[PDB]
Amino acid sequence: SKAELAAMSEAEFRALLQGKKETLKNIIKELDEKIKELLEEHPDLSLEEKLAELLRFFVEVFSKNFSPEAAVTFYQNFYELLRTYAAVLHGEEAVPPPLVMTPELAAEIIALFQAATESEEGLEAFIAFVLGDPALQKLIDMLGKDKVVILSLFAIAFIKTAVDSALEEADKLGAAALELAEENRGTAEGERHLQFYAATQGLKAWLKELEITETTKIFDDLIEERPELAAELEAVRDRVMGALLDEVLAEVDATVAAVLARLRALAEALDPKVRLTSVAVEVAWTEDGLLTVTVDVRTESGPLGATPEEIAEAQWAISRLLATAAAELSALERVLETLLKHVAEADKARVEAALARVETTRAGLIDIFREAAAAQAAGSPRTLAEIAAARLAALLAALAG
Repeated sequence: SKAELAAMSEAEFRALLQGKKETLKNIIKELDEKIKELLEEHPDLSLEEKLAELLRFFVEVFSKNFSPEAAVTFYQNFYELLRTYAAVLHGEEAVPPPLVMTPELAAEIIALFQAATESEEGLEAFIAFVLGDPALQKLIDMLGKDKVVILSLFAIAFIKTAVDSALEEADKLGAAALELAEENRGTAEGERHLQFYAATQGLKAWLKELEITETTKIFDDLIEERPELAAELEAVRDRVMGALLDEVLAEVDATVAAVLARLRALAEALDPKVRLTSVAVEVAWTEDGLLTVTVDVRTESGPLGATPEEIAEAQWAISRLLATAAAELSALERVLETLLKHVAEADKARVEAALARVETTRAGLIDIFREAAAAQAAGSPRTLAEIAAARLAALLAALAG
């Protein structure tokens, strides 16, 4: 709950984030053992029976750890992976088109999944619905029902859906942390919750990186196990790794947009009598991947004409903008540094471009306040809104090239 976060100690919060990571690692370990066991110890079983066992495992894991909406996500992710491979084999025109999830299909899938968490009969109904689904059966047919390939594709969809569910829970934890920081604004409780939000960004970065490295591993094992397919497989991976890159780059573009919109709104809300003496932002990553962001915003003293309340309001708003933006952009930079080692050679320049877009945005946003403080400290009559607007124009020109 939000209240549980508001009472939470730093050590409890630290263990919560680490326990999320341990839970995911252990699921991935169980999944891989299960898939190896089905491929090896159970050679007498058909593809649909193997997939039935793995769907049982899916219901188990996700009912215990996540929410029933994940069933919808899994159906999507599995479909797209099958369709991606079919597209490599047969051409985009002969394969079905990208999935258009209807509200009715999603509600049916969720209802069936719920009933599967309640009784063995419900579980058979869910499995029969997934394995009888006409669209998936078509994609599977197009893949010749290859057990090693389809089960490896199921493992990627399973891992991908688990990260998606963890990303949503981390998003709810962060949004709740920001609500609590805002209700505790201007106090060290508020700064504690801002730091909580930054930690959740460290976690989101860890989670995308997990999806990236596990996807790569599953493909390397496929190629090892099916070397006659090394061509097709390497093409399929490049499309899967390509889609993951696009999601990250789309997120980079949206986060830059959101941060700069947050800057423009902050500049318009500022009382123009408020001035700065200094601004410092420190971003720290542990060797393990924990994220800390420390922001020190100092305002000018004296008979300027600004109420202590307008000052505190300004200094909290600026501190919140720097802490959230630096956390978000640093987390994206970490995900991109990992992506650079995994994309096709042709996409490496794009990832470096995206790195440079994130770096330039982070430094730029920080430098807007640093250079304003230094200007006002030196004696400039200019307001913080005016300096921010001018530097924002310059930063947007630099981002555009």
